[PDB]
Amino acid sequence: DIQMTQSPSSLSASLGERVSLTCRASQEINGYLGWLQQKPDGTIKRLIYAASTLHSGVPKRFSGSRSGSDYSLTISSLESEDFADYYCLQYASYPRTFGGGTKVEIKRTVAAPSVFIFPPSDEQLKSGTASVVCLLNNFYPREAKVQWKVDNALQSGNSQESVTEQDSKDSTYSLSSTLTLSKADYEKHKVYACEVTHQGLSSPVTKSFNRGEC
Amino acid sequence: QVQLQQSGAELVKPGASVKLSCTASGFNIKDTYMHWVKQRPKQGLEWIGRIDPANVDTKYDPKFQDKATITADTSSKTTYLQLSSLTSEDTAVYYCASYYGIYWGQGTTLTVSSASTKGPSVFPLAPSSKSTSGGTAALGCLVKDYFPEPVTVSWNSGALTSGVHTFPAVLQSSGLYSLSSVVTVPSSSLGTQTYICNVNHKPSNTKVDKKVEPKSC
Repeated sequence: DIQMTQSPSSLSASLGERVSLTCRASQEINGYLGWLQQKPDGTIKRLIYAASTLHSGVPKRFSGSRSGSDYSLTISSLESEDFADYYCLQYASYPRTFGGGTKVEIKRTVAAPSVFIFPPSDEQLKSGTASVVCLLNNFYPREAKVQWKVDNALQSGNSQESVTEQDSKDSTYSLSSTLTLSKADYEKHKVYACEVTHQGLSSPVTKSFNRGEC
Repeated sequence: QVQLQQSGAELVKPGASVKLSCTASGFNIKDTYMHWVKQRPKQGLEWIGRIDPANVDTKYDPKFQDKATITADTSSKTTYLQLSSLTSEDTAVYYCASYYGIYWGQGTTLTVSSASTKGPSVFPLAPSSKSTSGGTAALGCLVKDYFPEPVTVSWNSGALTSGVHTFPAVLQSSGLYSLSSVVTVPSSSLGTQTYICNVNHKPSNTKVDKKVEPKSC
């Protein structure tokens, strides 16, 4: 079974940038490779077939190349609607194999995150569960770091981060980190802090509150 | 135009089997034969197998043999992806593609879980923490312990769109889902504007509205 090694995995480019994606074959698939694209939310579209043959209607800013085992997809002018996922599909032999895929995101200047922290509601505590959330709004690049600390005690394996998709308008990101304790544990701790680390911040900022049920 | 119709979202229990369909409009399976691909949540595309009804041929990647079964009804221009002995590992999205992958269908979501349809529990992510108006504030709604997906979160019945962030759902250890819809609002409005989150969850037929107000927390 021929294996397609796609690279890179992630790529951040600016509008009008010339980008190139590569996919190397283990075995000689000689010409039998296609390029696909999956727009956010699901839609998949066949861009190129036969390594360099563009599907009718596919913009001329897309082209396919081959250098030995390496097959490349190249986009001349990176237009906004090119923010999607690309995969190389081998079809020389069965089974058909894909490439890991490349996620091309929009590049922009470093945006320091806006941080907020929310204590659990009284009504929730009544049901035992105590959820705590830390919101990091509109930041970039996506690489963040939320260290939950209760009474300075670093927390682990008790929080779930969730990242919003890059905003169309300003290309920023948003992250929600939810900490989950039990009304028992929760009520036995006072200070609940959230420490965020981002390259857009000189020092790791922290937001906290004291357990004072209101 | 000519496209690929795919079956609806499926929610099955671990152990059973499923049968997904894909119908072609215009072009038939004889000429444009089908491919079935899988894609686990936030992962890559995995080729499962394919069928060439004309030659009564069927291919499968070694990892799907026996576990997946593709059959095509010539008259209906419909192939069928059959998946047996389902486990959590099967929860994913499956797409059908025709000959040469010219056309791809919208994909059907399969969810394998032991859990059941449960309405969400909406809680307020109250503002005014270490503050009292002034500058920019943030509030939202915590939509937790619901199944299956998804939930639709509107703000003020669709009136407030700017600054709203409805994060992707997070699967919890209990097998239930949870998410948050935070909203960035001016701090000055915190007592002169009512913010309501309209959470809807069709599967349970739940429709709730949670009012988030400032608290000196």
